[PDB]
Amino acid sequence: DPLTRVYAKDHFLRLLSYQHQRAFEENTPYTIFFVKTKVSKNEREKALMKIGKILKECVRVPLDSVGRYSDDTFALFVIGVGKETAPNIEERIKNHIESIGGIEYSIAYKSYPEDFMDLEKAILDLEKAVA
Ligand SMILES: [Zn+2]
Ligand SMILES: [Zn+2]
Repeated sequence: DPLTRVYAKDHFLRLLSYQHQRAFEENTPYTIFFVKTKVSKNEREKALMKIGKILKECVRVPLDSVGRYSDDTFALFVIGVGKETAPNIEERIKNHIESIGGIEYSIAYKSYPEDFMDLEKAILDLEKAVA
């Protein structure tokens, strides 16, 4: 069921590279978000399923995707979201994490095409920004 699905890293990145090509072809923007959790070992399990659900909430169309990027980082891309509306989505994610309380995290986003057009560069930059 798509409404519950979270993709493994390489699966996620394959879907992202497809979307990157489609965005180029159709002149449509999209935005990538990274969220890294920075909590103690024995609260990692809890925060993982919670931030996962929060990012799933941002999914507006079936192509939008959430991925387990690393053992403590999630990634998300949302099609049709450019520089104008990307900050609103980031604030919503932060508000949901705030509503939970007690989760330490870093968040960053890159919008195509205004922030980047080279996908591997965006990905490297997002890693550094939440590290
Ligand atoms: Zn909500
Ligand atoms: Zn490059």
